[PDB]
Amino acid sequence: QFAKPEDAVKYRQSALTLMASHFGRMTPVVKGQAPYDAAQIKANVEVLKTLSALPWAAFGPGTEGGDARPEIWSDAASFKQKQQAFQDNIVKLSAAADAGDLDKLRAAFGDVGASCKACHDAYAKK
Amino acid sequence: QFAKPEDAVKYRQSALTLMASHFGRMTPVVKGQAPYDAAQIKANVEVLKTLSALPWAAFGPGTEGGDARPEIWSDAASFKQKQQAFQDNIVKLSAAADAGDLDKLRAAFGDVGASCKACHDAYAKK
Ligand code: HEC
Ligand code: HEC
Repeated sequence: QFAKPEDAVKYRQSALTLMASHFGRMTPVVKGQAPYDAAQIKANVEVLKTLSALPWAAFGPGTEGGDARPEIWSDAASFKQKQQAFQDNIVKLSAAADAGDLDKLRAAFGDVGASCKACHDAYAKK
Repeated sequence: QFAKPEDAVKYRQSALTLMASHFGRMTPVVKGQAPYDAAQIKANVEVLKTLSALPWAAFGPGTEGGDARPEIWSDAASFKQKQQAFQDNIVKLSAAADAGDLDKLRAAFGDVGASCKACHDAYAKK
């Protein structure tokens, strides 16, 4: 869907920015600093589910460039592993949000956050 | 969800960039230059449906700034009108995509595109 590889760069940066806002905006709820409204969180996690699927195609074949570390493309199998892990953690977060229990939300949110951190430690520039 | 108003700016720019890629990537299909796969388009329009709801809250009260024209906030009622129009056109595009007919897709895609253009003509900087 990208006329030139730089268009893939701009797309994935935007996808990560959004996806991220939709994860991080729940931090005060998970910590108990903001109230837990099960319906609010269920709706937000549905948006995060959609967004969480979007960056990865724009890091695929022929999208070399941008600021990210080059092992995304030179070790493509290993970037897909970190991706599978993250997308599986998102499914667990959707289940917690759909159940409407804050304890399960806290646990799944931690699971997702650790998988965010893992990929960033390996593949973002230092 | 934004720590400072600049975070709303970065969010809405990203939302518009994505949402836009998901609309514009269908142009070759609408024109007949790429093949029409009803299931492919239905899935893409579901992603566009989600994205199309996201920019507007980040142009709401207290989000003044960025590059956009100031009438977004000084004439907030009139920006919401152009928004209602766009979101209603998106519902028509979802119906066309779910029906799986290229003729209806072409018509609804034109309807959406005109509503994209209208808001940009009024509210983006020149
Ligand atoms: C690997 C499979 C990733 C997963 C899982 C997550 N992120 Fe990530 N992220 C990844 C890369 C390779 C980069 C570098 C992109 C670049 O601009 O060089 C990023 C970057 C981000 C950013 C910054 C984006 C920007 O436009 O500057 C954010 C805000 C971000 N990542 C957040 C984030 C969150 C919250 C995640 C889990 C919910 C997450 N990322 C997962 C790779 C990967
Ligand atoms: C008014 C209710 C809008 C509707 C409907 C659409 N867009 Fe728009 N768009 C709007 C504003 C006020 C701006 C300016 C933002 C800025 O950065 O100053 C934009 C901008 C865009 C952009 C550029 C974003 C960027 O990061 O530079 C794009 C790619 C864009 N708009 C596309 C777009 C599409 C495809 C639309 C219909 C599917 C659409 N916009 C609708 C306001 C409004």
